[PDB]
Amino acid sequence: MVDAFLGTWKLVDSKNFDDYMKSLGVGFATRQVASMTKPTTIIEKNGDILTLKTHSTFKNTEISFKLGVEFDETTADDRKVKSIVTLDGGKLVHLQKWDGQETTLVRELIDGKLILTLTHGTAVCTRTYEKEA
Ligand SMILES: CCCCCC/C=C\CCCCCCCC(=O)O
Repeated sequence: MVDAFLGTWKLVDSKNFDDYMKSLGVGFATRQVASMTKPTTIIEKNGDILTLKTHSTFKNTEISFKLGVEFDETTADDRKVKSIVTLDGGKLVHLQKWDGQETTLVRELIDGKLILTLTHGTAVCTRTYEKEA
């Protein structure tokens, strides 16, 4: 199920993150710092509650959720959203809704790497994470 996603992951590639942030209305100064930040993402489970931590030198976030149960979230860029995370096709799909807008954060495993695809508007960003021991 979710088990192969669990652990500590480090950013090792990023494509079109500025486009994604700009689509969300993130200001230039934040985008600038974010473009040079390499987060660590930690995914943990306790029974069927998942906790997803994102740690960096700039912004930190943490969310806890049950798969398939909506939760309130305040994102790194300070959007207050209604969220749900589900497994779909073996991918961990995180959908955020606010003001009639939506964005998806889709995680999948390819060759042992965690590929995060972020879509908002027409912007599609692909971030690659590798596992840490
Ligand atoms: C997490 C470090 C940079 C974040 C700075 C805030 C700017 C934009 C937030 C966009 C939504 C969250 C993106 C997460 C990207 C990721 O987990 O690699």
